[PDB]
Amino acid sequence: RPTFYRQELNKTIWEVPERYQNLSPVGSGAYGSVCAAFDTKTGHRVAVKKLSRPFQSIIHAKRTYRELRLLKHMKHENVIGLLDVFTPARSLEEFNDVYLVTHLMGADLNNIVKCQKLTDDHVQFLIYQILRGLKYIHSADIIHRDLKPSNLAVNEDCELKILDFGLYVATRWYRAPEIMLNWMHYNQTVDIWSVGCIMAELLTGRTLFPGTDHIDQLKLILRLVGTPGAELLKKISSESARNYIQSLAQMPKMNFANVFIGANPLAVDLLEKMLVLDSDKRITAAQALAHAYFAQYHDPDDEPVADPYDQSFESRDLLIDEWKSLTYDEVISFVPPPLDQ
Ligand SMILES: CC[C@H](C)NC(=O)[C@H](CCC1CCCCC1)NC(=O)c1ccc(CNC(=O)c2cnn(-c3ccccc3)c2N)cc1
Repeated sequence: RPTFYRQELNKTIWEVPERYQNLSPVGSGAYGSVCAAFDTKTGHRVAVKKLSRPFQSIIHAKRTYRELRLLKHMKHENVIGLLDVFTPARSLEEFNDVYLVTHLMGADLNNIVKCQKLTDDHVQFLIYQILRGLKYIHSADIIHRDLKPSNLAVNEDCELKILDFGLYVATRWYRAPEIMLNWMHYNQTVDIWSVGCIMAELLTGRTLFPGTDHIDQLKLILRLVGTPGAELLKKISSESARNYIQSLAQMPKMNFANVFIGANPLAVDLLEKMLVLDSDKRITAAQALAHAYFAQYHDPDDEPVADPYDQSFESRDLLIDEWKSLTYDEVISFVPPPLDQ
């Protein structure tokens, strides 16, 4: 066990190993309660997040467990990973705080489309890395669900990582129509819809579907992709949804070349394959990586899948102290990653 030290920051108590020095709050609450720090073990900048009230209820306790499990699992260049997890408690009885250490990333993509007017080459590379990280998450049967520009972080070298900072830019604007309305018939390709919205915004500098609510959101969507045909109506089990959709005045699918005018036609084509209404026909991450738009970057020998992830906990109903103990176990069993770089 290392030696900890204590300080107070922006109305919060922080007790951390001496290893971590020069804590400095970042993002004014936008990221959580998170400090930039200096890691004396590596000489690298890192980010340290202290979870807020991790075991206050059964639901917080379970979220805490889930976040820890997911973070310990992710080992891929384009997915956030865990450098360290610690608590100052010496025993389960004392266990009340969880700190998570990750790389400190440079900026989000909201703060890069909001700034730059992105080049086609930069778009290729950024979307390539999203898709590469998604192939990996998807292969472990993990669905992101909340993909949007503020959940993507990039460095000065344009190396990208997928993350989720949790609860300016609304989730609904990137959310797949099938998990907007009903929530039964969806797959991993809800994330691909989101990548299509993101890519469009990087190309044009404009939120593709900036709806004010779920109804307005759907309307903006149908204007581009057209109202569902009879083949897709057949697969809608929600009576109210089906009534709603068929109640609307029918709209043609737009030709995306007439919308994304002047874009690389390989970009346009890929967008037609991502932004399809029927989730059974939407391109997967794995398929999209092989799309000719990523010719400069695709390497089918360097797009790894994940080890399987034991998600069985998600269907369990346990007490706070049980979720707590399980999280304690995962803290104790943590093996830090290899440092060499
Ligand atoms: C919404 C639920 C909870 C809250 N989510 C999770 O469970 C996931 C892990 C799960 C995983 C994430 C990616 C794939 C999908 C699932 N959890 C994290 O992703 C997660 C966990 C911990 C952190 C800690 N790091 C930072 O805060 C950080 C890093 N870079 N910067 C930085 C700084 C300036 C400019 C730009 C960036 C930060 N502020 C960061 C993300």
